[PDB]
Amino acid sequence: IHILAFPFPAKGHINPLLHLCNRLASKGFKITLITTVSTLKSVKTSKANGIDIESIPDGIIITVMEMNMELYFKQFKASAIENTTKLIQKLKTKNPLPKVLIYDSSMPWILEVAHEQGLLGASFFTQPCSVSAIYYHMLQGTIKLMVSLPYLPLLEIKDLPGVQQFEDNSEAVAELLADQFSNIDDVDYVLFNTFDALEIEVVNWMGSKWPILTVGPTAPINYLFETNTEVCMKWLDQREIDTVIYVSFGSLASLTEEQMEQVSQALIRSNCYFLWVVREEEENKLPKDFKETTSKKKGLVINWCPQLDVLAHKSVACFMTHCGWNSTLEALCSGVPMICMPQWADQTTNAKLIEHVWKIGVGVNKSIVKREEIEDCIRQVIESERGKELKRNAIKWKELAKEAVSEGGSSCNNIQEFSSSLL
Ligand SMILES: C[C@]12CC[C@H](O)C[C@H]1CC[C@@H]1[C@@H]2CC[C@]2(C)[C@@H](c3ccc(=O)oc3)CC[C@]12O
Ligand SMILES: O=c1ccn([C@@H]2O[C@H](COP(=O)(O)OP(=O)(O)O)[C@@H](O)[C@H]2O)c(=O)[nH]1
Repeated sequence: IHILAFPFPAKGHINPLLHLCNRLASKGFKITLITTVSTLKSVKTSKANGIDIESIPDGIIITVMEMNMELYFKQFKASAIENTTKLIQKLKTKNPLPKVLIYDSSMPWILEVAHEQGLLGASFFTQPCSVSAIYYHMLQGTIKLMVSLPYLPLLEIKDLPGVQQFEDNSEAVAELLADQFSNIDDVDYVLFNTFDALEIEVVNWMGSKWPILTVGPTAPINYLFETNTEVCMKWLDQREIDTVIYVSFGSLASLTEEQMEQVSQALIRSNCYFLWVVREEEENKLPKDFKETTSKKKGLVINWCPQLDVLAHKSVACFMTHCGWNSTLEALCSGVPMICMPQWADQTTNAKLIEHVWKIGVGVNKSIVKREEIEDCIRQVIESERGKELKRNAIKWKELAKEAVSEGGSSCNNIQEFSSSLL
């Protein structure tokens, strides 16, 4: 059985779908991963995973979409429709023939391409059910971007997904999030990268509307991009248990030079070891001599790391994160408590769930997040009794996540059900 997979062209969408693809390949499915030219330029390792990679034109890549998201997302959609159609037509000249297309839930219009080509369509949601619920209510018109929503904790305005941050892209971004539910009744399979025990009531409510399959964490060939694995893991192996602050703001968020200074000073004025992912295009905003000298005694500043392996390392005491869903889920499944510094979109909501529902992190308070506030949060997690509580809570969630992906677990059962439906 041949499965096609089409993530949105950004690492937080590619990676969870790649991990699901690796699970399905291990069950005997053939996988073809559809990437844009722009994504493929960053791909450095792919031989080992045995997945075919097929590229399509960019169609307009994230840096160009930011210049005008309303126009360029629509251009990206039109090219993706045309070019995935042409690619599927070519794949139909080869055995085994494609049978199903798993596509990012942010591109619901790919369902039409799947069905026009005689394929089953599976929408893959890369955000938890709790946050996806908000997008559904936005589409229904129940909410527009104190707030009560069914089966969610009471929210402050700042806990709703952040679209105002995008300024002239705000309305375009809000419409694309709500559009994820625009054809959900016509989808053949609805997949969520979450596990039931993490959000029992909202999953149960969602399941009362559509048959959904919770298949997360899809994370366990694990990386496509340069991760600097050797340098990162040898440095971590030099650290004692529970001593390293891991710091990352993900693949897209960028902090101003002013904000980077406060982070840098806060890490230095703490006396903790730290591994800080500062992407290559963001390095020039670090303080003058930070990467080359002042970070050398206690820090490793790196442009990308093997995040799953880092979070699994016993040296890591806590994760200062922007609260993207992959980073949130990977930390929870690793048992790593968090310092929440959300930037925009669903990160604000994830931070509220981390702090107040799952209780595995603390949130920073904006004044810019000043260095004293970051230092206080580090102290809360590394030293305080509250931090020991957050760690115990994280280990409890790690155990439930391990339950979910092991035989008899909810996510294992759902991946088996999806696989058997295809057979
Ligand atoms: C506007 C945006 C700001 C951050 C970066 O500079 C890139 C800009 C353009 C792209 C835009 C991001 C915002 C998050 C996305 C909607 C996010 C997304 C996409 C689909 C979806 O359903 O949910 C989130 C991925 C990246 C994103 O599409
Ligand atoms: O140094 C890094 C930083 C991040 N990641 C991965 O990049 C993704 C980040 O996704 P997330 O949802 O947390 O945030 P986004 O980048 O979409 O804002 C996740 O798969 C992380 O594991 C990584 O492999 N190495």
